[PDB]
Amino acid sequence: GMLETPVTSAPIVATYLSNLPAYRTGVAPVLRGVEIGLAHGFLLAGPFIKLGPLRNVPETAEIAGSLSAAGLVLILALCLSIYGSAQFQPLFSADGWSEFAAGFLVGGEAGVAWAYVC
Amino acid sequence: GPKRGSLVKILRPESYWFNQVGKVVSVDQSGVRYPVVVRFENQNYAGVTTNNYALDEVVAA
Amino acid sequence: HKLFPKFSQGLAQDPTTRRIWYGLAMAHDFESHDGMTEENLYQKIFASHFGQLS
Amino acid sequence: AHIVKIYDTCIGCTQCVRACPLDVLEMVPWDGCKASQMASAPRTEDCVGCKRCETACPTDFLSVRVYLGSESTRSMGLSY
Amino acid sequence: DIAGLTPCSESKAYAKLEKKELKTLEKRLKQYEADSAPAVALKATMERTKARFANYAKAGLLCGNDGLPHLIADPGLALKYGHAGEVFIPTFGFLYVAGYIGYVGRQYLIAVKGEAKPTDKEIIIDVPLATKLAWQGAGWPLAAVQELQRGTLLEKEENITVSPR
Amino acid sequence: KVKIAVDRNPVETSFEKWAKPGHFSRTLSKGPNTTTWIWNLHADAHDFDSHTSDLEEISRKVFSAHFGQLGIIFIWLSGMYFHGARFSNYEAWLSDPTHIKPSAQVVWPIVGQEILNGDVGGGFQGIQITSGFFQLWRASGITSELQLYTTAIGGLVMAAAMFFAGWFHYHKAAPKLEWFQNVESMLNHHLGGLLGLGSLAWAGHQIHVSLPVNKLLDAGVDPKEIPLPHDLLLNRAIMADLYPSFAKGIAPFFTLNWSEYSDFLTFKGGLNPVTGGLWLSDTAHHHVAIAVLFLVAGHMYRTNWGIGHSMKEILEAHRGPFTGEGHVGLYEILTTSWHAQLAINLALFGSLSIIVAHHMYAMPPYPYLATDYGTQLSLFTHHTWIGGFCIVGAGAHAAIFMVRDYDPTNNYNNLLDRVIRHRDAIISHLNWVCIFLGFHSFGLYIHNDTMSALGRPQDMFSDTAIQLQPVFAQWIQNTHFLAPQLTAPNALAATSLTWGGDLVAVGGKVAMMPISLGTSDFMVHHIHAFTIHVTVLILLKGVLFARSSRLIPDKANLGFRFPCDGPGRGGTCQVSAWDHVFLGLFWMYNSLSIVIFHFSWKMQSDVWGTVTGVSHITGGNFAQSANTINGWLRDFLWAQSSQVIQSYGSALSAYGLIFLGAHFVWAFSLMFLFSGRGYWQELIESIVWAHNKLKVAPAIQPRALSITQGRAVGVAHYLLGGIATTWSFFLARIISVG
Amino acid sequence: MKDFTTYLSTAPVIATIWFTFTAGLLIEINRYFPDPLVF
Amino acid sequence: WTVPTLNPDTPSPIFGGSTGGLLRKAQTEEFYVITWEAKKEQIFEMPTGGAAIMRQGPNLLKFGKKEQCLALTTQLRNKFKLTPCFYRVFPDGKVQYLHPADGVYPEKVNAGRVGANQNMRRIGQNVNPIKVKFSGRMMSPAEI
Ligand code: CLA
Ligand code: CLA
Ligand code: CLA
Ligand code: CLA
Ligand code: CLA
Ligand code: CLA
Ligand code: CLA
Repeated sequence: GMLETPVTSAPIVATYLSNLPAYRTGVAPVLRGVEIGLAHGFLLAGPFIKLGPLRNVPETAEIAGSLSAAGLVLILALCLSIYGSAQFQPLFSADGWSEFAAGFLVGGEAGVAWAYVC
Repeated sequence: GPKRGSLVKILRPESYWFNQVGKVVSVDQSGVRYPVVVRFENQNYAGVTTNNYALDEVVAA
Repeated sequence: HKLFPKFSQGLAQDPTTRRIWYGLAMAHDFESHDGMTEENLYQKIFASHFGQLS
Repeated sequence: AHIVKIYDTCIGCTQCVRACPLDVLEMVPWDGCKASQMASAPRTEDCVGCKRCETACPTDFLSVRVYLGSESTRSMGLSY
Repeated sequence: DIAGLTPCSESKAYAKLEKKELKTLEKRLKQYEADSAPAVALKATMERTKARFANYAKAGLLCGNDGLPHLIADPGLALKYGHAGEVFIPTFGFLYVAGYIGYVGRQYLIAVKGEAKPTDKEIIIDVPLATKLAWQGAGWPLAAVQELQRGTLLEKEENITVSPR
Repeated sequence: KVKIAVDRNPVETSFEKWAKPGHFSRTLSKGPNTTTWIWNLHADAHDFDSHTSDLEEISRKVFSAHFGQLGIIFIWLSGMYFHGARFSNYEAWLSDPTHIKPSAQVVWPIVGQEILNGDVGGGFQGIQITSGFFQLWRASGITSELQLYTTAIGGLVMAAAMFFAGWFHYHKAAPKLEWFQNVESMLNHHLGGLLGLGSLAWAGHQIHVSLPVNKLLDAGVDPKEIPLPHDLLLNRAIMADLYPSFAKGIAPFFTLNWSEYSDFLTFKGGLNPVTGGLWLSDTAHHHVAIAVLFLVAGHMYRTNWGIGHSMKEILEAHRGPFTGEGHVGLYEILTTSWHAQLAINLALFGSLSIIVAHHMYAMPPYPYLATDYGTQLSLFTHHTWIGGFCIVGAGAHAAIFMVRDYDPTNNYNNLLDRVIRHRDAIISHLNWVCIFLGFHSFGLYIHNDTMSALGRPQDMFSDTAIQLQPVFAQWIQNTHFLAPQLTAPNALAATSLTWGGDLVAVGGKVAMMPISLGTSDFMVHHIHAFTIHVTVLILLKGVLFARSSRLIPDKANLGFRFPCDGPGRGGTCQVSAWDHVFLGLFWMYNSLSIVIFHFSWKMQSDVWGTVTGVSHITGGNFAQSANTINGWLRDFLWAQSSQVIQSYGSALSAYGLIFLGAHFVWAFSLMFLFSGRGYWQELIESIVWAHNKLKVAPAIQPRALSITQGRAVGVAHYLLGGIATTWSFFLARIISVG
Repeated sequence: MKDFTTYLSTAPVIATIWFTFTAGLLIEINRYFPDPLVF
Repeated sequence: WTVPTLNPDTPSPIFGGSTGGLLRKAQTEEFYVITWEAKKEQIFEMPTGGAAIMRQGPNLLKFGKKEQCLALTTQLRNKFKLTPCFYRVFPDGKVQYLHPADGVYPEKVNAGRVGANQNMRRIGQNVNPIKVKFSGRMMSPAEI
């Protein structure tokens, strides 16, 4: 048997996990990728701006932080692509994971560009 | 081969007690391949003091 | 199973991360590869020597 | 799979069999020793190579030998 | 003299080192009473320091550029320049006492192997037999060369050997 | 029914079994055949569980063993008092505490070791001691060497009584098992009689002897001129001259007019300004309160009358919905397993020793202690080490319980069972939090090292660049400092100077000043948290997986201490809980070494020093230097190692010798830790051949040490080397700059 | 008393007594003949 | 003796659920199922950690690796005098009986077992590694 905990077997936890975009089972992998990218690039743009090496120079801290965030999103999309090329030889397929990685690239760059346009 | 209680000398080369002296317990008279039971006053690395040997692995010396 | 390492199917049938390290470590031990003869041994050693010189 | 071999110095004391944590060895009829028993290793695909059998064998030298070979999921003792 | 080394009684850094150690001891001495036990202990220390430097200058030791005694380990050069007391007489004294210890241990081992409990006489020492062999061990070089010349010092090839050989 | 139960004459007193080594073990009583036997004889000598299955006989053995330990400690105390009376400068020190260094060991004048007898003052020559006995003796009111001599004789007599008690309660009248199992009665008697009557009688001695003698010593009168303590008991008029409360006698005690005892039962706080120690009146009130508290606490458990609680009933009453049967079965576990008790008692005893270290540095309880910087460093460091060792021991004996005494058919859906049943979750979360702590704590140091090396100091984690202030600790500090005004109205000052406030100095030296916490203090505290969490990870993993794991499902049958289960399944070296204690020992060394380094550098930088402003021993470099590893390497180790490395030709030369010797022993351990016994056995084979050739092969067969003994020898020489190294460094440093 | 002498004949007690004798002998020699380096 | 069959509808021991149970190996590769019949209700020790109550009658547990079933078999056989048998189950549903594969436990001789992996010589009668160089793989001299 498996151990029972509120954390693994709560109904609010089950509804929250079923509502997060990695679980909906019937939405497109491109759409999952662009939503996950719009979340993660928008959160990742922050600490590069606030703590990076150009953080104390005006008008260029936000540019350098968003540019480094876009570079890290590109590295993450390359990581997703090589993970799919290794793992699969609708989300859990070769074509579906390539769609998901391209969607993550597009959504992450859009999230960084919207975190700048601020 | 040798009788009970007599001293032999071991010539099995991978034995712990090779080139040393033990004491015969018994020799089995069946078609067993290693009938000569020899006891040794010192133990091997496994803590065993007794081993079976063949007729051409013991010399009554 | 997997392709790496090509010189040892005993390592290529390893389902663990031990396969990557032992493929890295047994790569230049040509006397213990699959299907290795003696002429092939000396010839691959000769090519490796040229590689060292380059 | 690990290479497990039984040699004719076996005295059929069954110590290796009752020491293996994997049920790899078993005792077969034989005529070479007074016990009329010999060990045998018919299931070496499940052998992990712990060498409890070798620790349990009384003969000098060993009558059971474990040669560590190519690893599988069963020989690495993985539960995952 | 030997190797460009001056004798210590001729060396100047030796006298400088003696004067420096006396200076440190008297700087420590000058902050006490006269009949007090620290002053008595420091005057005994200064007496031993002067006696030690006088004895090393008397023994004919060779000092270097640092004023420190150097030893000569060559039998012919030592016996030629009067330095056998520093390496040569100590090495024969050591070999006498080290062969003493080894020969008494070997005789105790041979004496206790001839019983029904050699390990028991190895764990619980037979004190009368050990003192008997310890007093009889004074003729160990003569006894050792006699056991050498009889062929009983050495075991034959009934020793334990590996599979290789 | 609680009563005395004893068997008469169980074991005859005879020298027979002294003459039979290994009599206690059926295996080892056969005699020696290989050398392994000897080691086994000493390793299993005190493992009484492996001797007999009878809990009664085991309990008796541990009881008399404890008596033996107490006798040894009494011999030790007797020795310290005797050397303090006969071979010391204690009286001279009493006459001038600020300019005479405490010394109570002298060496004989042979082979030049006489130089170790240095100029400690008082017309004496010896080794300066750092145990703090002189300050303890002055605080107790001792003034002459005669009293110390009488204390030495008393402690020796008590040691003879303890060894007689051991022999008596093992061989003549040995308690029964149901006597040992009266834990309710044992708690009542130990909480009342031991702690309660202990602190009551000590408060008695303080109020009646310590306070007047130390009041006169602080007044300045010559110790020989101070009235002897028995005169203080006899003539209450002198007690009324110093503290007029004593004129009224014990009438305010019984009439409950306790406010009139405010002369000697105070609540001043802080330190005695002319003496640098806590007020003995505060200490007397403290011990009276402690006494009354413990005597109240010792009447809780039911014994031979209806009143009183029941341990099993309190345990079985606390059950909730989340934990199921709750604390059911724990009483049965803690009244039948010595190892479980030893685990609990070791954990709390170690933790208590660490609390002793911190509270004794922060609130110096003895006079002329805070300015004896060597004594302070020594005491803190010592008790911290003792603490850490006892914690590791707690983990060890917890695991030993888990393997030998754990029995789930009396322990079925229980707190212990659920812990065992979600151990994977526990260890995985502890694993993650250890990696998190490691990354961010150590990563700040590596980050700072990189930025400092790259010429970019403005990007570091420091007080002038990116600040990481310990806001919570600063707030607690400020609250503690402001407490006497609002939340503790009867307190004249704060409990410790380190909270904030002024500065107490004695003889030109700083006794204690306010300690400030900044980015460097933040970083070292999170380093401490990291190392402690890792040590807990190793030990707790050891105890939770002692019985089984996915790798070794039947690990319990292999015992507590075993090398492995062979090279199969990938390799199972160090799977035993014993091996987890072995690794926890190394990690404990790591943690406590960084702790004592923190203490040493912080005190020398921000606290200690001379008063002219205060000139600190290392000028206050901590706040800017303790953010990089290079800073610790250069400003702490390298800089402060000068004294130890140039100690030759003086009285501190022994610290240089033990510095080198300790480095050597530490390195010598690496051969055992890094190697394995197969190689050594084969080497011994060749050597055995050489001995056979000359007829000198021993009958007891030379064997390489076991795998586990190699690990044990390794970790023991490792600890001895490292700890002794830091010992020599610390003592030479603080004695030369103190 | 026989068993007490057997216990005194055991190995660590004899090692202790013998090393005490040897160390004391060297100590006595270094006291009465202070600091010897040669001869 | 005939080879028995696995009943998947066998009641399991009373157990609150550990974190040391099955993983994705049970879903992808294989898992093993142990079966015994008890005489009375009695608490045993689970090999994955914890305590469990066996029922009175047929019992059924499932484990990840083989040594877990051997450890529970050794416990139930030396402590409770029971006779368990454990099988091998695949995600296809293929069921492979073993232990005792002959029906008689392997610690005693049974007529009909064929001896496997038996070198009919001593260990000192093996060849040198020069004699087995340049085969199709790494070989030990004891393989021939
Ligand atoms: C003439 C030069 C020469 C040649 C042609 C060979 C050839 C061989 N050696 Mg030999 N040997 C040599 C010199 C040579 N060796 C030297 C100089 C040493 C001492 C170091 C050895 C010690 C040695 C051992 C112990 C063994 C061999 C083995 C072998 C065989 C397999 C090599 C292999 O597969 O490993 C692949 C190589 C690696 C996996 C290298 C790993 C990297 C090493 C550990 C260094 C890592 C440091 C790293 C680079 C530093 C980075 C710093 C960072 C900050 C940048 C092959 C026959 C093996 C063998 O015969 O097996 C039966 C074997 O066990 N050699
Ligand atoms: C451990 C090796 C060793 C070495 C390197 C030396 C070195 C020396 N020996 Mg010494 N010697 C030794 C051991 C050694 N000795 C031993 C064990 C004995 C006792 C048998 C001697 C007995 C001895 C005597 C009597 C003399 C020397 C002398 C010398 C010096 C010059 C001879 C030479 O160069 O021969 C190289 C050394 C060896 C090959 C080792 C064997 C030594 C043989 C046995 C004796 C050699 C003596 C030599 C023939 C005398 C040369 C006279 C010289 C003026 C040319 C030279 C410093 C001579 C000297 O005093 O020079 C100032 C000298 O008169 N040695
Ligand atoms: C002095 C008279 C005396 C005599 C003749 C005996 C005789 C015996 N005792 Mg008893 N007993 C005594 C007093 C005595 N005891 C005392 C004073 C105590 C309290 C400690 C005990 C408590 C006691 C216990 C708990 C047990 C015995 C047992 C025994 C029996 C076997 C023990 C043995 O042979 O080991 C002889 C032991 C030694 C020679 C070692 C002495 C250890 C001391 C404490 C060492 C302290 C040294 C100290 C650490 C310094 C080290 C410094 C450094 C080098 C490390 C034997 C009949 C055992 C028994 O009956 O088992 C069935 C048993 O379990 N005794
Ligand atoms: C109120 C009475 C009383 C006092 C003061 C103590 C004190 C102690 N007991 Mg406890 N004990 C008691 C009642 C008491 N016990 C009762 C009623 C039981 C049965 C339920 C026990 C069962 C018990 C066990 C099983 C053990 C102890 C141990 C201890 C010692 C712990 C070591 C320590 O840190 O002390 C600090 C040290 C001192 C304060 C030294 C002074 C000690 C002297 C002897 C005064 C203690 C009073 C004593 C009980 C009077 C004995 C008189 C005797 C002649 C009849 C400590 C001396 C442990 C021990 O170490 O055994 C040796 C131990 O293993 N006790
Ligand atoms: C806990 C330990 C302790 C002890 C031993 C003492 C002891 C003492 N205090 Mg106290 N004191 C204490 C704690 C203690 N104090 C604390 C905690 C406080 C703070 C509240 C005080 C505050 C205090 C004050 C203010 C005073 C004392 C005083 C005294 C003395 C007389 C008290 C008295 O009349 O007792 C009552 C009498 C007895 C208990 C009699 C003892 C029983 C006898 C000896 C029995 C003999 C029987 C036997 C059969 C006969 C002998 C036969 C033989 C010759 C053959 C006495 C020395 C007084 C004093 O003198 O100050 C200097 C005093 O004024 N104390
Ligand atoms: C420098 C010496 C050293 C270091 C760095 C480590 C490191 C570690 N030990 Mg080890 N340990 C050591 C000595 C050391 N140990 C020794 C001598 C022993 C023998 C007794 C052990 C025995 C031991 C045990 C028993 C355990 C550990 C564990 C750990 C890990 C703790 C988890 C953690 O903090 O992650 C954080 C990582 C670090 C603190 C390492 C530094 C990382 C740097 C600062 C940043 C890395 C980024 C990097 C620069 C990027 C590289 C890019 C490049 C490749 C291109 C950690 C990896 C424990 C474990 O794994 O459980 C969690 C554990 O239980 N060790
Ligand atoms: C290991 C701890 C650690 C930490 C905290 C830092 C921190 C920093 N480094 Mg340093 N560094 C480190 C180790 C560390 N470093 C090591 C070991 C090295 C040597 C390799 C360096 C070498 C180095 C260089 C050369 C530089 C830095 C710089 C910096 C700064 C900028 C970094 C940045 O912009 O990243 C971007 C930020 C992120 C990637 C954030 C990711 C982590 C997020 C915040 C975790 C959040 C988890 C969240 C709480 C979970 C919520 C879950 C929930 C929502 C469900 C920053 C202060 C730069 C600087 O100049 O600083 C002034 C810089 O140039 N570092």
